[PDB]
Amino acid sequence: VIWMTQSPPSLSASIGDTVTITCRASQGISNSIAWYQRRPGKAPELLVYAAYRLQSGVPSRLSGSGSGAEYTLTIKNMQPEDFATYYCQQYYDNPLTFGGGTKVEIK
Amino acid sequence: VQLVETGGGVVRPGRSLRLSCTTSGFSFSGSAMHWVRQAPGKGLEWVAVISHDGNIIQYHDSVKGRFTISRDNSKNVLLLQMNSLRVDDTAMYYCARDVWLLPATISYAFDFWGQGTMVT
Amino acid sequence: DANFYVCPPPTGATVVQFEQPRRCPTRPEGQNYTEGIAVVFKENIAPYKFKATMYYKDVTVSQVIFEDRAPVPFEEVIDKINAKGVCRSTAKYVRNNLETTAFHRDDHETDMELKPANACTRTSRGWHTTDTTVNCIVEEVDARSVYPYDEFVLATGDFVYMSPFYGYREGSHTEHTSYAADRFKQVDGFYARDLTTKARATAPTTRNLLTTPKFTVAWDWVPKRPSVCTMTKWQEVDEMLRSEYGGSFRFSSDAISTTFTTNLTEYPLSRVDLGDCIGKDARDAMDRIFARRYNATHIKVGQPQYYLANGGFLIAYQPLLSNTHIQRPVNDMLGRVAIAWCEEQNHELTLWNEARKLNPNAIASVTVGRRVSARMLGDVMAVSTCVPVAADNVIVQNSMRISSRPGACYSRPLVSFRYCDQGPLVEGQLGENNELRLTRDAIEPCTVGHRRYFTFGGGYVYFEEYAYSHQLSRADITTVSTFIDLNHEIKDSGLLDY
Amino acid sequence: DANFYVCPPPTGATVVQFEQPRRCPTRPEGQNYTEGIAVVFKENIAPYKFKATMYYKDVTVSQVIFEDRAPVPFEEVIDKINAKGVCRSTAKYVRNNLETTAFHRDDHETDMELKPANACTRTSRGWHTTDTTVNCIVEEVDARSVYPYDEFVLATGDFVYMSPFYGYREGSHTEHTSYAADRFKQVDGFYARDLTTKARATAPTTRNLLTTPKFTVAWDWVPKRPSVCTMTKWQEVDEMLRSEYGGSFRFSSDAISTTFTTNLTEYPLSRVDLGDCIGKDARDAMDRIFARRYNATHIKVGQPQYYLANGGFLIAYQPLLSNTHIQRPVNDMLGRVAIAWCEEQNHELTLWNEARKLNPNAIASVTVGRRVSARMLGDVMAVSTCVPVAADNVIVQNSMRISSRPGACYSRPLVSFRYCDQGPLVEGQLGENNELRLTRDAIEPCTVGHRRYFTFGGGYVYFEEYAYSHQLSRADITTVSTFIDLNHEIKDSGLLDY
Ligand SMILES: *[C@@H]1O[C@H](CO)[C@@H](O[C@@H]2O[C@H](CO)[C@@H](O[C@@H]3O[C@H](CO[C@H]4O[C@H](CO[C@H]5O[C@H](CO)[C@@H](O)[C@H](O)[C@@H]5O)[C@@H](O)[C@H](O)[C@@H]4O)[C@@H](O)[C@H](O)[C@@H]3O)[C@H](O)[C@H]2NC(C)=O)[C@H](O)[C@H]1NC(C)=O
Ligand SMILES: *[C@@H]1O[C@H](CO)[C@@H](O[C@@H]2O[C@H](CO)[C@@H](O)[C@H](O)[C@H]2NC(C)=O)[C@H](O)[C@H]1NC(C)=O
Ligand SMILES: *[C@@H]1O[C@H](CO)[C@@H](O[C@@H]2O[C@H](CO)[C@@H](O)[C@H](O)[C@H]2NC(C)=O)[C@H](O)[C@H]1NC(C)=O
Ligand SMILES: *[C@@H]1O[C@H](CO)[C@@H](O)[C@H](O)[C@H]1NC(C)=O
Ligand SMILES: *[C@@H]1O[C@H](CO)[C@@H](O)[C@H](O)[C@H]1NC(C)=O
Repeated sequence: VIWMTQSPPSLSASIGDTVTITCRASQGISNSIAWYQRRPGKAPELLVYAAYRLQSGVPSRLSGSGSGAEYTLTIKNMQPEDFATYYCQQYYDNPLTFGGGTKVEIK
Repeated sequence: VQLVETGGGVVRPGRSLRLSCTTSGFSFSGSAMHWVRQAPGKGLEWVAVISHDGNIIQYHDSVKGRFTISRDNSKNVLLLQMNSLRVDDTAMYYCARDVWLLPATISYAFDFWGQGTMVT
Repeated sequence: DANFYVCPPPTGATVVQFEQPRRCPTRPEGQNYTEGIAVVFKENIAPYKFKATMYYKDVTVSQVIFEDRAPVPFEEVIDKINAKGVCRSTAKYVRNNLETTAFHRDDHETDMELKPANACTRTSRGWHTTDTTVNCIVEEVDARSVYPYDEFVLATGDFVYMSPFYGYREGSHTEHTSYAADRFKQVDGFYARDLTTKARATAPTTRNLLTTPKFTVAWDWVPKRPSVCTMTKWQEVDEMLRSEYGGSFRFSSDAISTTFTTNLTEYPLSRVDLGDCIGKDARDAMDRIFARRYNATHIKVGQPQYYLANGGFLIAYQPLLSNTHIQRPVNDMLGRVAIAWCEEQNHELTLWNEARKLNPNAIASVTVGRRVSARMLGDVMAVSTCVPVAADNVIVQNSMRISSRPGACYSRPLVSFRYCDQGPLVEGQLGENNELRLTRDAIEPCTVGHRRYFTFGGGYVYFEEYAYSHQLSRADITTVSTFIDLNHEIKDSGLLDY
Repeated sequence: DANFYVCPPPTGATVVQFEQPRRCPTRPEGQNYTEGIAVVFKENIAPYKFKATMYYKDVTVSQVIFEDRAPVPFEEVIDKINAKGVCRSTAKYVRNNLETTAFHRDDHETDMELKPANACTRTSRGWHTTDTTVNCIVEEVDARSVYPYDEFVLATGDFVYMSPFYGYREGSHTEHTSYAADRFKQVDGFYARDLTTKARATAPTTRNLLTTPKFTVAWDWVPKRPSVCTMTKWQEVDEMLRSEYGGSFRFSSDAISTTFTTNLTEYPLSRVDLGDCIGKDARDAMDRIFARRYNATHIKVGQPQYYLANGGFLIAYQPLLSNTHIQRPVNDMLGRVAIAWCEEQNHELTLWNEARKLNPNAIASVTVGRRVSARMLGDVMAVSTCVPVAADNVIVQNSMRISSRPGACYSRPLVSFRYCDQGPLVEGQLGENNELRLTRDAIEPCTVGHRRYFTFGGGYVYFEEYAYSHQLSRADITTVSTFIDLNHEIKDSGLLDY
């Protein structure tokens, strides 16, 4: 089993700020990790695959990075829809495991 | 694209339960499928995976053997079964569709979900 | 080009076969494609080894007989050889369908001390007593065991139907044995006295003792040696395409590279976890190539896949996807050329078959990559490395015209040499390609008109009328081209007026 | 890899030769050029075939002789053998320079009914009477006739100096016959009774009947079978350049392709109209390639040209014209590689010549593409396909140590098998490469110190001191590469202290 941690569990911010989240795995996966976010009262939605690729609908201000066992996701600007939760998901070894997650809220 | 889960409900520990998830709005025959679990107020935790063809299956160590997964394209439904649920098994469940990259590959991830079904 | 060599007949300890025909991937692709990193594995088949020891005795009778080896009882090994380094004179053996006892030079019972039998350390040490008569011999021969580690064979070539891990000390492979328990013993606290100096070992050890009707053997014992990976990382390919056709996936790399074919089904070794080391090495190699060449070029998807491709190759594949013209024909030409090479080599394999029957020495040596001895033991070839000797310790006899048999004398030069510079000299015959035969048997009805050459060191040795004349350097003889590059001088007429 | 095989000696019905040295186009072009579509042809040489039937009788004497075949009269073939299904007992033959008559087991004249002689249908049916003595035999052997259809030969290998179209019923090729008219008869209205069930044919036919001094033959006759084209469409090339140099036009395609050379003169076969089918097939080929690739790219000019190229090839060229850079060096390099291959293969042909004289079985099989029997009948090789047998119907004898000749026993294992599962079993010897010899003759002065292996099915069969021990899978023996790819493990020393 491969474990990971995400911090802080929750944070307070406002529109127009800059924040970054990090997911630290227990082993050197080197590239196999995805990210997800979920709106309250709605099913989650995906963010990044392999720590670099994006998808449709996600704004251009979303981008991930990392290597080895240290991975991060960067959000260049805050918007009203950013006040939600985020998570990291590894797929390097089975079984699949999720990270501690994080939360965002208005100050 | 949307998925619908059914078969949940409040059940005491020490018995079996059967549940399934129907699929629509996409090529279910040409895409793999996932199953995820989420305890009340806790994080997400994977359950199983079934390929588009169904010849390869993987499970979580906490649910290996105790749970089973099966699919059927003729009725675009994903069927699951298990036995003797415990108190810790109380959690929210969903059927997730794998990220589509290539027909001959399984991303071991997911991009679409369903409404979900609760079991306690 | 090379020094002299002496090649004794192989004992059959190691047997080799041909690679057999290989299936060529006739079609040079052209259908749908997919990309991904690849690394191929294959049967490790590493055989276990242990420098065991052999103990036996020679028996003979002074009748103007029926000599054969005899084993050494366990009590004699641990008492006379292990303590005093001596052997018993009396030994029983069947003589004309009935048991009979021998003696040391028809004398009374005596203890004969063991001494080295090589005369100079050119191979394993080995020991003996004397150069009715009885002789006790001990040798530290080498051994090999097949991959399952269920059976082993010694340098003498006699198979031992018993696993090297056999032992009642702890839980081991003690169930594999075809011999009776009376033929085996495990000596604990063995101090392994050496016959070279009789100085005893450094610490006690548990030594297994077994003895077949032909001899006695022994070697240090351990519970088990399971530290071995089933497969071995053969090659790491940077780019390998995954094509689909004919109901069997095709994994091809650069045009001249070898293409693999599988059943399309994922092998269960990785998911079963029995190939944990294989996955670890494969995963490391996969991440190594990705970070080395495709951080920003492609994106890894899924997890590595495993397949038991044709020919036994276990291919580990990892699909990739791109983040984003004169090579088209030439690739088809090179691919067709590669297939022609595979088909041509497949035909050449047949020629190699009769070549080995005609001359196993040269053929077996070039195939393995070094001067090696070999002889065909039926449809399977035997192999054993040769011992080298310097040129200074070799000298050709003045003439092969053996006077003992007028009109029929040796055809090749007779040679005298010594294994070691300070060791004793020996006599033999000069074979082909600087091969020093240990025996002289090339008789031929020698007749007038003889004039020949023979390979000797870097140059040649001339002969005429069966008598040495002088040496001749390599450049003293005209050379011809027995080849054809990717891109002559011969003359003179015969003497018709003889 | 394959099942067992039994290869009887070839009867010489079909003979084969080498391709002989081929002229390599040493020059890799580079001079003036011209474009056009091309399609090559060659001699069709399709030989006529007909499942004829041979009738003969064996004659012997009980002297503690001079046995040989004997023919069957026409009246007896149609009446006793065909209508009644029996054969006469008396038969005349020369005995020590004088005629003599035989009898059925020195008995009176009697009619013996015919029965199958194969014991299980593995080849042609065949029939016989008994397994002085006289035996009547009938065989529905196969036949072949050269391209001119002037002479034919049967499976037995005896040439028949008379064409299959011989016949006086209508205007046919009746002028070709070296035998006297007394040796031939054309039975009209023959309604062909069969010996298997005597159910008789469906409609009457005309059957030719000829008999050489050794036997009698027959087969259904037809006036003529001239429906055959003198040439066969060998290959269809999409692009082929037409270069001019050395007073002989050169027709070349892609670098690795084979280049042709002609006399620059149009051959008269097409314009004479005798090659109407050749032109039709060729014209269809040019149109197919044009519409497939050059409707708007090039433009046709003139009509297809025909030329007799070197090596016997016939090329039909259709010049074209265009309606409107890294390939330059690689093309020259690839072309030179192709010429090196042609020259290298030319040298290899000499090696194959010596290989066939050394081992015709394996060489003849790999060259033709399947397990086939063969023996060198001088400078020409004979060929005949082999019969297969499943592994279940084969078993190796327990030991080859024939007690009848101590010290000189069989070198290879003695094998027993049955052609058909329900048929009787036979005894023989196990040859090389799963070849089941029908005879046991591999005697060798067997001596102490013997340990060999032999190919058996997919694995090997072990032997020591001339006694079966056990089987061994393919992976039980270490493998070594015998061919170099486009891109080792050997060890152990001998027992010097023997
Ligand atoms: C030969 O080789 C090709 C290429 O490898 C094989 O695959 C075909 O590739 C073409 C070209 O890309 C495919 O055509 C495209 O297919 C798409 C079908 O959509 C599927 O996914 C949809 C949802 O997933 C998308 O959206 C989410 C986000 O919303 C993303 O995360 C995903 O990654 C996806 O983008 C579903 O709604 C839909 O029902 C499908 O499941 C689509 O994007 C395009 O419109 C386009 O048509 C083609 O589909 C591939 N073929 C197959 C059978 O899948 C090809 O199969 C190979 N041939 C053989 C014989 O094997
Ligand atoms: C790949 O397919 C081949 C097809 O021949 C499989 O061959 C099997 O061979 C065994 C030998 O004992 C037979 O019992 C099976 O019936 C064969 N199977 C089939 C489907 O014919 C081979 O095993 C396959 N390999 C893998 C790795 O799946
Ligand atoms: C191509 O030219 C060659 C040149 O040798 C021709 O060879 C002829 O061979 C026959 C053999 O009997 C001789 O009688 C002729 O005299 C040769 N001709 C010449 C001109 O030397 C060969 O026949 C020619 N082929 C074609 C198809 O025209
Ligand atoms: C890989 O490339 C991305 C851009 O696509 C870059 O930001 C990142 O640093 C690279 N990663 C590594 C591990 O070199
Ligand atoms: C060939 O090409 C021409 C244009 O050059 C086009 O008009 C014509 O239809 C084509 N002919 C055929 C038979 O396809």
